[PDB]
Amino acid sequence: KVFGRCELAAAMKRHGLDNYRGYSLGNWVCAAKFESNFNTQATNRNTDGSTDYGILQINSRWWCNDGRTPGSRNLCNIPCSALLSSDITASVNCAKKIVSDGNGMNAWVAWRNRCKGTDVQAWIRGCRL
Ligand SMILES: [Cl-]
Ligand code: NA
Repeated sequence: KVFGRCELAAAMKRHGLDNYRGYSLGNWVCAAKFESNFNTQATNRNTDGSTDYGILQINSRWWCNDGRTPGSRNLCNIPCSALLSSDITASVNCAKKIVSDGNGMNAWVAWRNRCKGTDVQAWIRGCRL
């Protein structure tokens, strides 16, 4: 599923991301835009053979099991396939674990490079939250 901007904002708010670990909703929407262009079925293979999955491009190196990342971990206790659903629930629950791991939203390189320190409120402008 390819979400619209305000539609993912509404879904992320409905699923408890607004201000999670102190990150306003606009941070999460910005991160999803630049990780996946709001596409829940986004996948990208990393150089090391791990893969990033879903709207927040969660990595099989640490977070989910895909059976093809020798010696990775599965810290969200989910098949990576759970992170490609049209329902953003598994991606949100795993994103809540990641953002708690010590580095906050810096875990998402596109967030650090494209969203961090910007006017992230712009991402929820004109949306009924
Ligand atoms: Cl933080
Ligand atoms: Na893994």
